[PDB]
Amino acid sequence: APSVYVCGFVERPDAPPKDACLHLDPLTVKSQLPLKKPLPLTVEHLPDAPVGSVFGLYQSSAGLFSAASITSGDFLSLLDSIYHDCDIAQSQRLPLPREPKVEALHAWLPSLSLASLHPDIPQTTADGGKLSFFDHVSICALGRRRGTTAVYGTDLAWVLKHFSDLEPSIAAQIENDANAAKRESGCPEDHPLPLTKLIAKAIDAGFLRNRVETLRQDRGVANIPAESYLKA
Amino acid sequence: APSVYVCGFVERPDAPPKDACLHLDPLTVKSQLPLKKPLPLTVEHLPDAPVGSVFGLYQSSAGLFSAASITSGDFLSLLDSIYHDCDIAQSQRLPLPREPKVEALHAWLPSLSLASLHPDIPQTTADGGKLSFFDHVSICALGRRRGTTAVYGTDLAWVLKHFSDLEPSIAAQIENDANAAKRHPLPLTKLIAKAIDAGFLRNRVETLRQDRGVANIPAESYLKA
Amino acid sequence: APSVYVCGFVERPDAPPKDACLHLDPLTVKSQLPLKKPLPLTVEHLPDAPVGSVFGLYQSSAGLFSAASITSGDFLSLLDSIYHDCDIAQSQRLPLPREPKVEALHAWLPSLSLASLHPDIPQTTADGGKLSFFDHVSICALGRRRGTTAVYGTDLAWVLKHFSDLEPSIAAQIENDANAAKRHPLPLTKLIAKAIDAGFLRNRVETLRQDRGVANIPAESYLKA
Amino acid sequence: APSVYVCGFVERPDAPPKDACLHLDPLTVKSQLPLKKPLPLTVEHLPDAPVGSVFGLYQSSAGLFSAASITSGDFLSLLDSIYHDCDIAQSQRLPLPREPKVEALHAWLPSLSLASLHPDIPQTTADGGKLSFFDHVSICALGRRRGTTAVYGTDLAWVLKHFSDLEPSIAAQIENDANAAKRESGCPEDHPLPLTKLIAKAIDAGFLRNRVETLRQDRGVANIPAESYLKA
Repeated sequence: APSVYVCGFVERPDAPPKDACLHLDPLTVKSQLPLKKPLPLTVEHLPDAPVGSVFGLYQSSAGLFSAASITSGDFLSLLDSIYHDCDIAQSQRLPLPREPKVEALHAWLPSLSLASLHPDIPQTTADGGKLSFFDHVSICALGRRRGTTAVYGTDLAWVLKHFSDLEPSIAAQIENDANAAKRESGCPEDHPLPLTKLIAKAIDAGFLRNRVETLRQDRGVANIPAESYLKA
Repeated sequence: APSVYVCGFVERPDAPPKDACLHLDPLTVKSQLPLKKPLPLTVEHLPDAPVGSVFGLYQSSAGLFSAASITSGDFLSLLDSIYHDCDIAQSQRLPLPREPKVEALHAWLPSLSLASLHPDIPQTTADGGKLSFFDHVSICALGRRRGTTAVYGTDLAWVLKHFSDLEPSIAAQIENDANAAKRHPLPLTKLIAKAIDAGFLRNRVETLRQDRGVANIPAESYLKA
Repeated sequence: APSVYVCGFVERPDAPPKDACLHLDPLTVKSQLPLKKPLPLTVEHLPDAPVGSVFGLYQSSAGLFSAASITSGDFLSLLDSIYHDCDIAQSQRLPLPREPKVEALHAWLPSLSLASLHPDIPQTTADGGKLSFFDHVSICALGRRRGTTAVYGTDLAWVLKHFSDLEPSIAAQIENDANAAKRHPLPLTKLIAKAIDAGFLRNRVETLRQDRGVANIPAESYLKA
Repeated sequence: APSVYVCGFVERPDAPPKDACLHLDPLTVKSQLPLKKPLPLTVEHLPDAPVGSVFGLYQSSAGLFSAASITSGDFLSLLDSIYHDCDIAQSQRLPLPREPKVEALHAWLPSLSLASLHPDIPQTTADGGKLSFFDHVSICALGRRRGTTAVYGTDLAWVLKHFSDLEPSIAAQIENDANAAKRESGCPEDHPLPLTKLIAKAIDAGFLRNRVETLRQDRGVANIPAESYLKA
């Protein structure tokens, strides 16, 4: 029962996209405030591809930060299989110990994507701020917002070190929401895993012009160390 | 359930290699000659991913041409599944009549790859040529050779038209080897990994573009690039 | 007319390569496994110079061992001719009972060479190993691998003794595959050319010496070096 | 009916071997004087391997020089076959036009060897000089006397240029003994060619320690140009 940790910024201001839809109203953000209830961690925005859970989102002079964990046994073993059948997972940008499941995560699903729904149609303004509801964070081939590139690890301590622009105050407390959430029960065999839906999602990621060069800028924007397990 | 045809040039002299091992020797070419028995059609070179069979290879003033057919029911239904879940497959570059299985093939495994078995040490420069054994052609993300951009379809007539520079003489006869010939689940995990690798290639889409231009296939085709 | 046995190590871990392609992968090793059908025994790798057949290959704490047999009458009489015209064959390094055909083999084609067919592009690192197909073993002037110095003889019992470090378990069983198995002119011009090439090698004799020392064969053997 | 030319020194004083047998008494030499009758040109001292004829031997401040020609049609075509089946013949030390038959000669039979018989037993002294009879010159893998390395060509003009230590007086006249001998009739199918005997002779040439390094010194000793068709 060993689990991975997914961390990174789902949205950064110093990495603002030209699209205004992506813009998140900091008002709705601080409205959803802390840990009401965790958020579903899915693979490529697939509701049938839940692999873990987001146990907190936080703000920084850098941007919104998301901390989650992958607890899907059948998915954790998939990254295992996938690893020795993927030259891209195996080879490393920079020499580092052989880390199966995580090196696969970095080749398969590099970025983070925060999706929100909107009661849309009835429109709102939480006495200052337009309504939206955080429903899930997904691991993807490339998030829409820049600097969304993640980091995978066995311990937040090490996983959070990569983000030097992360106010120690957040990191200090975030290390606790992890132990706190560790009370979660057990939910194996929840949806095998849409291998077919996942392959399709992997196919879409074959037609991304300048993706590796964009994942480069993302690790730099997140100011993550150039000696990371990332592939770009 | 019917079968799909894969056609295209595995090697085009008009679109050369930058290195030496990716060169073909007319020696081995006229050596392998027409058909011996069918040739295994695999996916990303996976011996356990056989989806059809190559029923002939031919020469042209333009290059080497490969004609194959996909008959694996389990794979034919996979391009089915895959299609309503693949935005790149669903969306067309130009307006053309929707084509599930085919649209998927072009986004998933667009190119062709000709693999040959070679000796450890120079074994038989049969002073008629260098030695190599053609063992299979695979459908992949992007061939290492150029003009490799393949064409998928239901009927060869239409499938073979996409090739201008191809001589009618071969196409006319090739349409017969098909009727003549008419006489491993699929390690999805291994296939995904192969698809992951494709996610880390530089200029793939832009390279697939130059390929359909070099292989002389119209813009009005089902090439996702 | 009888047949001659060729034995020796085609590869010895205790006597390593200076390069990468001359490495063997235990993967392909346990893949090819015992026998499938006999293996063609050729001369200097000439497909048109088949003189016998390899009836088994085995592993040892010391390396890979090859057991073959020569049965070509036209070649058996050639070592006959060749002997009374080859001063190097006639003259022995140490006093031993005259042996025409054999003395010739040791001066003409002393070493063993294991050739394998490899894919054009990485084809099947069967995640159990790298892919290679053993197509034949050839007798040559001086193998590219070390400890390759082979041993020729009339009876395996004696032929297999020359190998100290070889386990009795394999030799005992190998003597049976021989009885079990017991159930192209010869392009002299191409052979001469091959012999000419051997005339232009640096340290051949001195290299063949280190080979019999590394393959653990006695000084009291029929090795011309 | 195109023929090759074999030239070089069969014996040089500046390249004297330690063996005294090899020593040729200059007295018997000038005794055999010029062109009595040509000498048989054989392959590896094989009486059954006649491939041409020696049409003159000459002396120099350098040493005894031998000029011969290969007229064996069935042997001339053998060097042809042999050529494209011999990587050593094909490859060149230094880039030069593709010359089949001759490039094969240089890889197969580099040196020259002058053999003489001796009435031996009755002993003689041609009023100054011990009796010996020149019976043939053979082309071999390596002659016993140093600097015996030959040169093959279609015209003596070019073939003789290689030996700058060759008194023009000799060369000038030697170019004539060639036209003179060109009266010789025709003797095809004289002895197929002991392919078996030739292979054996080729096998012996596999156990020559430091042969390529000795063929080097020979081209230097003969002061032949380093841009020659020779292989060493």
